[PDB]
Amino acid sequence: EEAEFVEVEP
Amino acid sequence: SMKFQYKEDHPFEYRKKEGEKIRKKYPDRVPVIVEKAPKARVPDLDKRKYLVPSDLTVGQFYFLIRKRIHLRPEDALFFFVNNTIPPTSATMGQLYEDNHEEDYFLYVAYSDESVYGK
Ligand SMILES: [Cl-]
Ligand SMILES: [Zn+2]
Ligand SMILES: [Zn+2]
Repeated sequence: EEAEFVEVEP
Repeated sequence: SMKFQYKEDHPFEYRKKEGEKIRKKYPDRVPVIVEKAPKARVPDLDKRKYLVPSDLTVGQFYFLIRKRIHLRPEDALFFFVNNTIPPTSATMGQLYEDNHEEDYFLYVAYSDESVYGK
């Protein structure tokens, strides 16, 4: 399936 | 000699469309596919797609991946990008600029081994 990106924190 | 399952599961045309879209939407981040290197003795992560601030360093990204795979501080972890271990002081943006593929993703493998893929 088409996962969302992990939004990596600064 | 890099082999990513992601590229088998998602075709180039659609990867590129996604990479273009996410590059445009987030000008101060870069899209990164992360997988365990083939045959390595480290856990797989559920998440393979990472949207990374361009100024995050490779070292900071190692720290994140190490944490997510639950490595002990004494355990080794290496990243491979185009069969090369990147320096920790580089930013992920620089690594992306020099190594992203034609679908606009950067592909990073992680491994317990200091040589890739076997
Ligand atoms: Cl896709
Ligand atoms: Zn897909
Ligand atoms: Zn091995």
